[PDB]
This record gives sequence, structure tokens and C-alpha cells, in this order.
Amino acid sequence: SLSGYFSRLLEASGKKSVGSFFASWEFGKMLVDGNLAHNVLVRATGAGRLVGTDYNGNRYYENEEAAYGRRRWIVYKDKFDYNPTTIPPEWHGWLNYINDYNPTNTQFKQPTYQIEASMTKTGTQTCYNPKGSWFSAKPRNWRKYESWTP
Amino acid sequence: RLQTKNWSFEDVHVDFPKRLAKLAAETGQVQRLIHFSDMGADENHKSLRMRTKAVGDKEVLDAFPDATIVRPGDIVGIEDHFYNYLIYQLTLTVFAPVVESGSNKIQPTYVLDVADAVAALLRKPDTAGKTLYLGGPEVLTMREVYDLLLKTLRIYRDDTVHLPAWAVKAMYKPFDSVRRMLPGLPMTSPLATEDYVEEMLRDKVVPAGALGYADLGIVPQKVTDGLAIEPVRHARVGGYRWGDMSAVAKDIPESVRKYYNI
Amino acid sequence: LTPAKVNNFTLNFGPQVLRLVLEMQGEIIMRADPHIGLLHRGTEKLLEYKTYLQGLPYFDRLDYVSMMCMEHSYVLAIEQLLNVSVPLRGQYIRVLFSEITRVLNHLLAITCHSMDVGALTPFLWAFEEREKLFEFYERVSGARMHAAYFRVGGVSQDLPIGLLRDVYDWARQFASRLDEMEELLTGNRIWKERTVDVGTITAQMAWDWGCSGPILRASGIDWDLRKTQPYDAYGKMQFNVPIAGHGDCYDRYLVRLQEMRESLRIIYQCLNEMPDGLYKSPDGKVCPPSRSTMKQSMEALIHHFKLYTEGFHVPAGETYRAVEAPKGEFGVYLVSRGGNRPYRCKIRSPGYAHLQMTDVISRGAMLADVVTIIGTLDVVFGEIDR
Amino acid sequence: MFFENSAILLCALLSIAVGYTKSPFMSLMYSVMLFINSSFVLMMLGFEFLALVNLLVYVGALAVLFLFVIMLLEIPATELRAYSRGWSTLGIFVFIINGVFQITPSMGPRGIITGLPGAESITNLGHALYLYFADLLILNSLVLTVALFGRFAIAPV
Amino acid sequence: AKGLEFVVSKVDNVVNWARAGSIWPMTFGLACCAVEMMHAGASRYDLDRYGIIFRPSPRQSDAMIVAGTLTNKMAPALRKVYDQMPEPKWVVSMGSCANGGGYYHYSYAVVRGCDRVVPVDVYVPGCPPTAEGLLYGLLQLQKKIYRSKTTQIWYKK
Amino acid sequence: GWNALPSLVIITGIWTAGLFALDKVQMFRENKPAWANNKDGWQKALYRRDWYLQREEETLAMAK
Amino acid sequence: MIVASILILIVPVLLSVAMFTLAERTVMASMQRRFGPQVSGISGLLQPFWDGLKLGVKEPVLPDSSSAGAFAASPMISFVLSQVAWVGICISDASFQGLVIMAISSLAVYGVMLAGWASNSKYAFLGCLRSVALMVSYELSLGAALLSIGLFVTDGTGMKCLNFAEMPTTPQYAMLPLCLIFLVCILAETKRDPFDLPGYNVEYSSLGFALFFIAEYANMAVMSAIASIYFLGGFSALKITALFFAFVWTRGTLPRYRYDQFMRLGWKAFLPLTLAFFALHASVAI
Amino acid sequence: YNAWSPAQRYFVEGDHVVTAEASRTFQFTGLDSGSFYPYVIATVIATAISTVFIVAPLVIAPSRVDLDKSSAYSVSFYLVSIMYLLFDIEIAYLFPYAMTHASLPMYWTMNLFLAILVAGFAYEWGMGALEWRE
Amino acid sequence: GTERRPGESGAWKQIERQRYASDWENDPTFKRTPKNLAEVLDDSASMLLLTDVWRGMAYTLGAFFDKKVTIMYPFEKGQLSPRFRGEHALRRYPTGEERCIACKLCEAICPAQAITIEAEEREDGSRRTTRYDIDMTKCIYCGFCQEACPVDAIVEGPNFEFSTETREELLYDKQKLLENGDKWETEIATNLRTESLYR
Ligand code: SF4
Ligand code: SF4
Ligand code: SF4
Repeated sequence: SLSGYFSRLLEASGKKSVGSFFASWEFGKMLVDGNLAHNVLVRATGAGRLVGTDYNGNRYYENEEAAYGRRRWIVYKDKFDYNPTTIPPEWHGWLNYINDYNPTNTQFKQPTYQIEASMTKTGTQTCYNPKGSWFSAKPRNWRKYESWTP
Repeated sequence: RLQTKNWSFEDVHVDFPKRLAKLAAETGQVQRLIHFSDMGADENHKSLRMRTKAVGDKEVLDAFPDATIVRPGDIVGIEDHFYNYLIYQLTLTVFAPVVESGSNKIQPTYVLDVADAVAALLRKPDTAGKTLYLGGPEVLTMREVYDLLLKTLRIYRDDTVHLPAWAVKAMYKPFDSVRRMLPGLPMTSPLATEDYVEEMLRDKVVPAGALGYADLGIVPQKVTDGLAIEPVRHARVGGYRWGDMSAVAKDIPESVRKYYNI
Repeated sequence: LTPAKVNNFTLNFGPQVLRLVLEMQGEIIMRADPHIGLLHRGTEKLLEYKTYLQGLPYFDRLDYVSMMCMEHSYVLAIEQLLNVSVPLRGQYIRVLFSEITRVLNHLLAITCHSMDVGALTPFLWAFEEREKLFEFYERVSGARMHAAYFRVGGVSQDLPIGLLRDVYDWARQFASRLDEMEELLTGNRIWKERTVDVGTITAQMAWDWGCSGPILRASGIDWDLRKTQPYDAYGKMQFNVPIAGHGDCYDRYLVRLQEMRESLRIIYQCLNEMPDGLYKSPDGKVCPPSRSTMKQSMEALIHHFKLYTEGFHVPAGETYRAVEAPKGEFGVYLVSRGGNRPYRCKIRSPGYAHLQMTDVISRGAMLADVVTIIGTLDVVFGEIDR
Repeated sequence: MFFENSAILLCALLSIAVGYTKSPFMSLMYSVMLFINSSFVLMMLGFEFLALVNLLVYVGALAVLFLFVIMLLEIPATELRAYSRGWSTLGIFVFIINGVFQITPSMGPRGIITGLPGAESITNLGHALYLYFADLLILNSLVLTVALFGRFAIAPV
Repeated sequence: AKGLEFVVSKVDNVVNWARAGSIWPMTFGLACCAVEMMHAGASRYDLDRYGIIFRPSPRQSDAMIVAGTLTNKMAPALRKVYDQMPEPKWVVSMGSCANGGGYYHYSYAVVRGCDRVVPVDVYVPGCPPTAEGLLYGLLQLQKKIYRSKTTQIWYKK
Repeated sequence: GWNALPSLVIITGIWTAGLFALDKVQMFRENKPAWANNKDGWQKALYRRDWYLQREEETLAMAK
Repeated sequence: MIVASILILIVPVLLSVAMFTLAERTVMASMQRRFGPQVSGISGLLQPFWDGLKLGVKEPVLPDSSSAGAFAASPMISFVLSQVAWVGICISDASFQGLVIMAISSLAVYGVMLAGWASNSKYAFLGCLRSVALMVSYELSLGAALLSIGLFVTDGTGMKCLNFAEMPTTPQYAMLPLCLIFLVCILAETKRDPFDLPGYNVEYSSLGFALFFIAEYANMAVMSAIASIYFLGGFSALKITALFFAFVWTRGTLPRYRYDQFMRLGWKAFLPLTLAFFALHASVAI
Repeated sequence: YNAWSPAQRYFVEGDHVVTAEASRTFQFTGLDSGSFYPYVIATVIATAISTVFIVAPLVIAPSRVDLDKSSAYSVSFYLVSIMYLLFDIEIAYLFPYAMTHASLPMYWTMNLFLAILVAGFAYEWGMGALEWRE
Repeated sequence: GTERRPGESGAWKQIERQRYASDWENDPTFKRTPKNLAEVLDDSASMLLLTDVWRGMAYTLGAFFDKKVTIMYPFEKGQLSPRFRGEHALRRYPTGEERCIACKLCEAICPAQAITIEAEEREDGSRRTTRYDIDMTKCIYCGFCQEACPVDAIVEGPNFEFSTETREELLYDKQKLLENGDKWETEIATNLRTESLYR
């Protein structure tokens, strides 16, 4: 079914028209990234259904008819800088085949101190550094005593 | 060492060190400002790079009174800009130009001596605000250096030629009037410039009474031979069977020479 | 006392972690001098500064191809001096997972030997079942390779519910995977001509050369530690012993395959006889208690405090115990002074003994067969260099 | 016909170069190039089959054995007087007399000849080989057998 | 001028595209982490899917992944092979033994981290790390290569 | 093998396009689809006679 | 014109060799229950291109203790021989065209030998000789097979030749054992399984390594075209792809032989069989 | 090549023909049947391509100088090579016979050649010369 | 098959033995001699025309048209269990207070010596850490810390994709561990809700 195939392609790519899709830079990068193109064109377009959407906009799909270890797959919204670190933990367990619980069917308990998921900052100057690092805001001298000043 | 359409000699050698010294004095917590120049730096030289170097040294001295100026000569090393280009000119080339007689005197030095010199300069307080010149324990000419290099390479064919300076300039004139409006090219020796020719018309050694390695309690190791000469020997791998040479019969094992009866 | 004089032949076989120096009068090898120690991590001295429980992960990385077998010998050596009896269900689990580990070691060994010979398909094919068994390991210990599952007096945790289901499901097709694996080399003239009558070993030399595991079996020698000196529930297990009589690389190949078959048989027998009961020894003064027990009882809390800081004090003494490792006989000599740290722990590795046979075996052979000798020797330098 | 004549001249140039150099590997490489160019120039004489025969035989068979013998028998002995002892002047003087000025040429009194392309017939060649010189073909068979048996009897063991 | 800068940027994009997607490492079967490395190239994970080929020589090797502990006796050989790596080159640190010594960090013969001998671009943690983790680390290496801009630097030199 | 099938078709298509282009180019060059035929000195003589006759015709063409 | 034809032949050769190594990887994966190169471009339709460009930008390293001229020229010589063989396949009219290509293939032995003497590697010194001896031994049997083929190659004029366009447009059902032995000899000529024991280019790098692989796969394709013309009754892309598919099939299913073992096999089973078949064909064709 | 006599030009006179031959196009169907000429031009083109591919990485690759980077990581051959020599010479002998319509006595003489060949070869076989233990 | 043949032995001592001694005949594992024209033709079909390569070829070709087990990372992941031991992390109580009470059992039990702890009494009288550092480049991920802790403070989280470009980023302090715990608390709590029946 070509109409169903294109409907699935639009609802997975997140665009509005086939002209909007084929003319978008995301398609152009799909012409150079085979894994991303495979996501967009093959795995998401097969038999199966959507599961849910996280606050990062990523989509989750499941296909019970597939073989074990390949039933579930995710589409990252960030088409140019896709990264697994942005997947929230409440989808991490279902994605990693560790539990059969997802937000769409399981109501977890959210702590008030919960920090949301996002991209890694590794390789950048804004990433974490130990308190004795030169990038730290205020350098620490870890001497365990006080020096006498006149 | 070469001018570029995006960076000129003045931009690298005068303004940036001056602003750096200004900001260093503005910091107020900096204790030692170490600047580097050439032994051949002098304000009355025809060479533009040497003149810019001297001007930048004077500007740094005026801006920062306590900065220490270091003016080493030829520095040798594995990836240096002195022996490697000389090899690229002796080999991989049809002929080697040499400026005039080439009897100008230079005092090549080793990099590890310079590193220990930096350590000692940081150790010695008195050297602040001064100028130190660095040179080897020997004085040699360009001809002598070329002869010793040919011995090291064991080349049986002297490809060097002694030519008048104007001829060398005319050889390098076309590529120096196009040095600008160009983002720079690889595999370009720093030797194909008129400033190099002007360098080869004057001696480049430590001035009499200058502050040197002895002031640091440092004995400059041998540059002509020693551990610093092993890397250049690896062009000839030190010599097992390379080349056709027979004059090397001096170091050949005993029984082999009686085999060849010399 | 010895000069050099004649240089003549000179060779260097590999800094990359086996270093081999050989001597040929041409195309035929006359001498072969391995040099080892590039992986000698000095673990035995390091063991002296660790508690018995602290040093347990050291045994994970001695043979990182076969782990639980390495754990088992050290655990048994501890327990025998500790005079501790192991519960039945724990013995069942230990034997079953040991058989699975032996299967993994045989699979990886045969595939690497094939790749060295030149066959690449079985490598990739068998690594899929290897990944399956890695999933099995992770389900039960949270680690793919370095489980640290075996414990003094039992195991860390009981098997999760639903594991034996997938174990049986895997066994239901492992025979088919092995069958399709055999057809690529078994009926091949090339594989045989590469392997037949290469590195022949006698029973007399093997017992002189201290062989163990499948290499011993291929010389017409009836020997299995699981049948002569049984440990845990191996005495109850009924299985056959493959026997060959040429001492050939092809013979060792077939012996390992039939060993895999017997391991599958033992896996089935363990699957259909799993008992219900305790998996840890009931001595809390050696075995850690349950977390629920710890959090509601003063005595278990105190024992958790002491064992997890100081650990149990083995009585002074000495013992040596060995286990029928997939690569041979893996033994550990334990020296006890009376404290909470082992005084001296010597480790015996079968591959180290097998690796000593290269010079005499490689004589009369060809450079195309040195790799064959190494591959059929089935040697891990982690145990060889400790 | 500049390039054809240049290729013709290259043959004697390579011939002199073969003895000129001191590296045995260089000599063998020069000989291989000379054989190839010789066959190519003889191809201008219309001998397609014979050129391929010469190429095949000398390159694939003989030069390979040359390089093998040298590589199994020759540590570099170039400095072992191969550069320090030089060359005999009488040899080069005699060679000059013989080949530069050629006081005794092949043609002798004749000083000019016309070179004309041929027409190689493998059919006529086979007719001759197996009807007119069959006896010499069998003699060549015997010579090949002589070579084989002598080689295998002179084996160094 | 702007068009030339645009061409430079696009050429840098293409160069990064080529260099990232065709990284060929060299095999150091040092210790435990190699087994995870071997399984990473297997059918389930297919390192070859990501343009990864293991080469027998450093000369074709693009980057080094340290899979296993490094001893003092092995450090000179590792430096030997890395110094045989041609430019541009990178180093990937996989495993705590490679990271900082880990479970042999106080041994007498263990180099406490391969950092002390050679530079490292990627540090992959785990004892052993997951083959999935090795995939993630090599993808992060690709991301680092992506941000590289060489001809952009050279045009402004 | 669905992943290798694109490569399988591409190899055949590449060789097809190359052979077709070479066919067209060599047909334009030689102007008969038989130039690869075996030729003896007899056919060579006929061909060279014919070529020289065409040249002679052109020479006599520029004479009327 | 001639130069343009040479280039028009060159382009599909390089593109298709890239595709051949890619498809060999991918089919090996398919036969190994994996996918193979799939991320590097659409379904991985870009892997060899980036690999070639990467080895292009990679640094070429030259030993300082040998003759680097031979080190450079040996892959150059092999590549030149591959191009010349392709030209003789498609751009030739020689009466002994098959013999021409046979003599050409005889020349490719030197590149391995040149590399083996060039670098200061002992195992290169040994493996180069081993591969040389293997190909040299099998060359005689290949020539004998061509001798057998030439016993029936006739043109309309009645002259016996080796022209490709005059080869019959039908398969030679009467020389199937000869065809099989020729195919195995072709397998041996390309250092493929079960003759991949010898690599010789271990100390090589960069576009030198790329050119070595180009020459290897180009010689494989040349031999494939030769086999298709000789036994399959014509020259076509379909037959080239089928022969390559079968060669990948054989590589992915078999281990390699030992050195003296394939020496014995070639010198006691293949050459005498080709000799007897040549004698029989000559006898019957009378 | 260009013709230099009217006899070579089949006694066709004129200047147009000389210049026509001077700047002719190569044609197998023209004046150069079985010419082997494209081999040389193929050699030139391949030399150019190989030289360029040698040069290019010396331009677009960074360089670093290291001491250790500049370092490398029997009679059976005699028997085989000499046997190959002799047998290839014999194959060259055989080749013209396969290119002719030989007669029965020609066939018998060819068989005589082959008989001597196989006699020597079989003698080498029976003496252990084809067993490559050494 | 596993049978052996004369000439198919890969050696010289054995080959020279069998061609000059019939010892292989006494061995039953060697295929017995053909006795008729039919058996001779069977042997010829065995040796010539391959017929041994053919079977493995056919099986591999069937594998070509067979399915695959390849997964598309990162858009697909593997299968793991709650017992998975990954990145160490620090847990709190639902009110927000740190679970770790600086009993230093984790540091005592750790055979990697990768845990450095300093602590004192807080201004409210609470016994809390002042320095809590674990060297991930030195941590062996054994999980013995997770076994020793009696308040479920230190846990190896389900995070395993935390490789960094520099080694310094892996020198985990108290603050980063608490950040990781606050990030991954829900998954860890869910896993504990399962693991509690076994731990
Ligand atoms: S990090 Fe751990 S698993 Fe990896 S090699 Fe080291 S000890 Fe083995
Ligand atoms: S993490 Fe747990 S075991 Fe470690 S000091 Fe804190 S409370 Fe004690
Ligand atoms: S998991 Fe093991 S190595 Fe890591 S902190 Fe806990 S006890 Fe130490």
C-alpha cells in the first residue's frame, strides 16, 4: 500500500508533505547516513505501531511479530545529532528489554528532585570537571590545614 | 618564517607580543615573561623577519621591564627547521644553491639544552629583564656544515653551488612577489627567500660578552656528533649497507677489510 | 661460557601478545623458543593484600574465556579448609553453569582455531550462541564475563524465575547449530589435510608433559576429573567420555566437539533435576545473610559488618584443589596462616603446561603449522601469565 | 619513426647498463626491461607469436630464477670492492673498438641494409617444425631432458 | 571571498565524512576487553557495518583501541606500534586496565593507564565495557572527528 | 540477502553501462561492428588497399 | 580517441572493483547471518569510496634502510599490468590474444617478489616466495588449458587463432573437467581460498595498499572474463557477476591449504590431467 | 609509422595522402590491423595514474618523524622454478601445433615429443623430486 | 565424514609411512579399500568433482537466503537484566536526604581502592560525608559496594554509555554521583522492586 506507506513516512519523519520531506535537509543527510536513512525508510515503515512520545519528542514503536531482540525501536527527533543519552530513564528500561513497563501503561513515582534527561556534554568545555581542575570556577587547594598569615 | 596574505611579519612579531606583554602587566600576578627571538635579530638588518624580531623584543622590553629575552641561534632536533630543509635541499633536488662563498659563521645549538636553559632561567632570578643568547661550543661556516652533512649522508656527489646573492634573489624573486594573495603552500622551504640570503651574508653567532649557557651553569652538548646526531643518522639508518661509499672503510670491521684488501 | 659466533638464521615471530623465536634450517622448524611475561600482572603477590572475598574477582580475569570454572577451584579450596558443606541446589547451579561455561570456551576455542586456519563463517555463527549465553550470564549476575557469582558456601543470588525456560529453549536448537557448524570442516579434505597428523603427541610424553583436558583424551587416555575425583553434583551426572588415539589436531577438534555434546547432555540432565531449597550454606559466620535478615536482626547485621570488612578467618593449614577446566586441569594451592587473608596462593594453569610443548612438537613442522599448534593448544596467556 | 628508432637504440643502452651497474637487482631489472623492449621492437618485424614466446619464457621463468638465486645467495657486497676496486680499462677499450666503431661488423663490406616488416605464419611455422625440422624438434626434446636430468642430479643436499 | 570560504567549509565537511566513516583500527589482543571487542565485530553488533576493518599493520591503521591491561614489558612494544601509526591518527581507551590500572593499579609491573605512554582521544569505561558501550564510544569518536576543521584552519593560516 | 542485492544489481549495471558505452565509442571509431575479427596478411592487404583507394578517390575528388 | 576508450574502460573497472569488495563483504555477512556494511551510505552503498579516500589521505611511510623506488613501483607495476590486461581484453585484436593475456598474467608475479625483497621483513621474504611459487606452478596448467581451448578456436577464413570475437557463442560441454581445473587454477592465481596461505604487502600503506587490492581484484575480474569467454560461450556482465558470486561462495565456505600441500596438488594432479586432456583433444580434433 | 615509398602506398601519388597518413586516426580496419599499439598508450596512462596515486598522500597527509616508524614490524623453490622454465619452454613448443591443421605423422611426432617430456617428468616423480618436504 | 585416506595426512613421517607401510590398513578409522568397479567409481567421485566442498557451499548459500540477527544501534538496543552492574551512583530518600551515612563499608569492601571517603557530623548533628569520590577509571564495577551497603545508598545504575573524551571527566565526585542518582532514581527503584525478592 503506497498511500499507507507515505502516511507512515509522514507521521514518522514529522513533516507535513512529501514535498516538505524530500526537500528538507534531513532527507539530504539521510542521503549520507545509512543508519538514519534505514530508520526513516525501512524499520519505521514496516508492520507495527507507535507506543508513545517522550518530552524530547522521540517516538517509540513496537512490533510483536518481529523476532526477539528486535521488537522495539525508537526514532530520535534530533535528526542531525541523534544521541542515546536523550532517552528518558522511564523509557530506558522498556527500550533495553529490562522491564515491560512504559509511561503509556505504567504510572511511576516522580521524585521532586528528579533531573530530566538530555544530551551529553562530553568533548565540550562546559562538561563536568573535578574541583581541582583548571576549568573549575574557583580553584581548590586541598591542604588539610591553615597557613599562618602575618 | 614566511609571510602570508592573512599574517604579515609585523602582525606576528610586533603587535601580538606587545599586547601580550601589556595584558601580562595588567594581570599583576605574573612573575616571569619569557620571550623568544633569533640570534640574528638586529634592527639594522635588511631581513624583514629579523628586523621585526628585534623591534618586538624592544617593544616587549619597554612594556614589561622584567621579561627575559632569549635569542638562540640554529636549533637542531628531530623535527627542526634547520637540518630537515637542508636534507630536502641536498636530496630530492637536482642542485643546491649556496649564497656567495657561504663562509658566514653560525653557532648551532640543541633543543634539550634550550629546555634545560628555560628551567635554569626560571630557577635564576637575576636573569629577569635581561637578554640571553644561546649557541653551541663550536663556530662553523655554512660550507663546513654542508661538508659535514655530506659526510653524514655519505653522498659522493657535491650538489651544492656557490652563487652570487643577486642570482639567488632572482631565483627566489618570482615566488616572493606572489607570497601575498595566497593562503600559503606546503612543502615550501624557508630557505627560498631574500631574507635568508641576507642572513647568509652575515655571521650569526653569540655576541662577545653576551649572556649564554655558561651563565646558567650549562655545558652545551656536542651538536656535530652525539645523541643529537643520531636522528639525522637515521636518514642513513646509521649506516649498515647504504650507498656505494669506500672512504667509510675506517669504521668497517677488521676481517671485511682484509677481505677487500685495503 | 657461550659465545655467539654464527649468526646465520634469525627470526622474530610477533610482538603482537605472544613473542615467538624459531629456528629453521630452511622451510622446516628445528627449534622454537617462546618468550612470555608480557601479561604477567603479578596477581599472586597482589592476592596477599586482599581478603578472600576481595581477591575473588582476580580469578575472573585469569581465564577470561572460562570464568566460573576458575572461581570454583578457589572456592572449593577455601571451603575444604573451612570444612563447609554446599547445599544441593547450589551444586546443581554450579555444575550447570560450569557446563555452559565449558561450552563457551569450546566454542570460542574452535572458532579461533578455524579463523587461524582460514574458516571465518563458524566464528561468526558460534558467536551468536555465545551472545545468547552471555545474556544468560547477565541475567543471573549482571555481568557478561566477570560474574563473580560463585561464593564460599554457595552463590551470590538464586536464579531468576524464567531462566531455565530459555536455557531449555537454547538447548533445543544448540544441537542444530553444532551440526551446521560441523559440516563446514568435518567432511572437508582441506581442513583435515591442514589438521591431520600435525602435532602428534603420545600418552607417555603427555604424562611427561603434564597435559590435561581434551589433549589428554585424544591420546587414548581414560581420564576425567568429573569421573575420577568428582566434585559437587558431577558424580550424579551420567555422560560419556570421547576417546581418540592419534594425538592429532583433527582428533582434538573431534574430541572437543564430542565434549560439547556431553556438556549439552549434562545441561539437559541438570535442567530436569533442579531441586528446591537453600542456595547458600546456612553458616552466617562465613556466608553473608540476607539483606532482609540483616535489616531486621542485630546478629545478622553484626555478621554483615564483620564479614564485609574483615571477613572470615581461615584456620592455618594448606590445601590444593583442581577443577576439570575446559582448557585442562585448573588448580590453586592455598596456604593458610590463620588470618583473614590467604598467606600464599599459588595458581596452576593447564595452558601454561601445554605451552611448554611447543619446542618439541613444532620440530619437523612448517611455519603454516605453528599457528595450528598455538590454536590447537587452546592457551590463554591470562592464566599462563599471572 | 622517431619513437621506434629510439626504442631500437634503447636496447644497446640497456645492454651496456646491465654490466655498468653494481647492484645485481638493478642489473636484473635492466635485463628484464631490455628483454621486453627487444620483444616489442621485434613485434615491429611482424613476429607476434615469437615475441610472446620470448616474453613468457625469459620474464616469467628465467628472470624469476635469477632474482631467486641472487636473493638466496647475495648479501650486499657492493662496497666489497664492487665500488672500491673499479673496472678493467682494457675491457672497456676493447668493447669500444668492437661496438662503437665496429671495425668488424656483421655486414662486413656492406654498409647499408633495408629493414622490412615480415609476415609471421604460425601455420607455416608449424609445418616447418613438424615436417622439415622434426628431427631437430626431437633433438630439442633430448636437450630439455638433458637439462632436467642434469639439474636434478646436481642437486645440493 | 565568501564563496571560497563556503567551499572550504564544504570540503572540510566532506573530509570529516570520509575520515570518520572509514576508521580502520589495529588489533591488540591484550586481555579481557579484546573478547568484547571481538564480539563487537560479530554478527549481532557488526562493527563492519560502521566502516570498521581491522588491519594486520599499523601502516593502514587509522586509530588504536587498547583492549586489555598494559605491562611495563609491553609498553615499549605498544609505543613501537603506535609510533608506526601514520597520520592522522587517534587512540581509544577501552577498559579500566587501559584507563588507569583499575584492578592492577598497585601492581609493580602494570602501566597505570595507557595515557602515561601514548595520548588518548576516547576513554571507554567498563571492566569489561559492553560491546554496545564500545559502539557508543566509537560513535563519540566519530562525533569528535566531525567537529574537526582542517582546511578551515589552513586557509586562515 | 537483501542488503547485498543492491550491490549485486549495481555491479551488473555498471558493467552493462561500461560495455554499452565502449561499444558505441568503438563503433564510432571503426565504423563496422566486426573490427575485432581475426585478420591475416590477406585481409590486412585488402584493408590497406581499400584505405589507400579511398585516399586516392579523395585525391581525385578534389580535381573536378 | 584511443586514450578516451582506455579511460572509458578504466572507469567501470575501478567502480566495479570497489563494488566487488563491498559485495564480497556483504555476501560474506549474509552467509554469516549478519548484515555487513550498511551504515556507511544508503544500505552501505558508499563504503569503498570512503575507504579509498581515507587511504588517500593517510600518511605514506617509507623505510629508510631499503630501496624505496622499487617499493613505490611494485604496486605501480601491478596496477599497470592490470590496466594493460583489461585493455588487451577489450581494446585488442591480436591473433594470440589469449596467449597475450596469459603472458601478461605471468608478469604480475614480480610485484609480490619486488615487495618481498623491498621491505626488510623476514616473513614477507618467505611469503612472497611462497605465493610466487604457487602462481608460477599453476601458470603451466593454465597455459595447458588454453592449449586445449586453442585446439578448436577457428575463424571463418579457416585460420586457427585466439581472437575473442571468433570464440563460439556456445558453452563447451565437452571440456567440463578442463573447465573445472581451469577455474581452480584461477582461484589459485588470486591468492584466494583454498590458496590464501600467503601478507606480502604487510609493510605497505595508503594508496599503495589500495593499488595492491585494485590489482588483485582486477586480475580476478580479468580471469573471470577469460573463463566466461572460454567456457561460458561469451563475454557478459551477468557471467562476471555469477563467477564472482561463486568465488565469494567458495571463499566463505572453505579453509586454506598448506604450502607444500597445494604444491603437491598442482604438480601431481592438475598439470598431468591438463596434459592428458590436451593430448586427447588434439587426438580427437584431428 | 608512416609510409616512405609509393610502393608502400600502392603507387598512389599525391601530397594529400602523405599528410593524411601523417595525422591519421588509429583504426584496426585502417592501416594498423593487429598493431598492439594501444598497449603502449595504456602503459603510459597507467604509469601516470600510479604515479599520481603515489604522490597524492605525500600532499594531503600530516607528517611526523619517528625513529621506530622506519622499521619493519630453499631448493624446493629451485626445483619448482627450473621445472617451470623447462615445462614452459615445452608448452611454447606445443603451442604452434595447436594452431595448425596437423596431419597424422605430425600427430605422431607431437606424441613423441610428449612421450619424452612425460618420461623425464615421470622419472622425476618416481625419484621423490615432486615431494616438497624440503 | 571423519574417515582418513592415504595421501591426505598433512605430514611427511605419516605420508612416508603409509606409502611404504600398510599400517593404516590395520586402523579401522581409515576408509577401507574399494573392492569393485562401483566402489572405485564412488571413490573417484569422492576425490574428483569435489562433492565435499559442495555440501558446505550449499549450506552457506542457504544461509545467504536466510534471516539475520543484526540490530540497528543506536536506534535499537539489546536485552539486559535488573542485576546489571553499570555506573555507580548515589541514592537519596524520597524526602530528599542522602541515603549514604558514611559507614565506610563500601570503601572497606572495595578491592579496587577506588573509593575515597571523608566525613564528619553535619551542622544539624547528622552523620554525612564531606568527600565521596569513586575512580571509574579504577572502579572494576564488581558491585561488591552495592552488596555491602546496608541502606541501598551506592548503586550501579543501568547507565552504561558514559564514555568521555578525557580521563579527568571520569573522576567521579560526590556531586556528580548525586546528579546521576537523581537522574536515574526511578529506573533503579523499579529494578529494586524486582531485585528485592532476590537480594
Ligand atoms: S578492564 Fe577488566 S575486562 Fe577489560 S582487560 Fe582489564 S581486567 Fe579484563
Ligand atoms: S555508600 Fe553505603 S556503604 Fe558506602 S559509606 Fe555510604 S552508607 Fe556506607
Ligand atoms: S562496583 Fe566494585 S569497584 Fe566499583 S565502587 Fe563498587 S566495590 Fe568498588
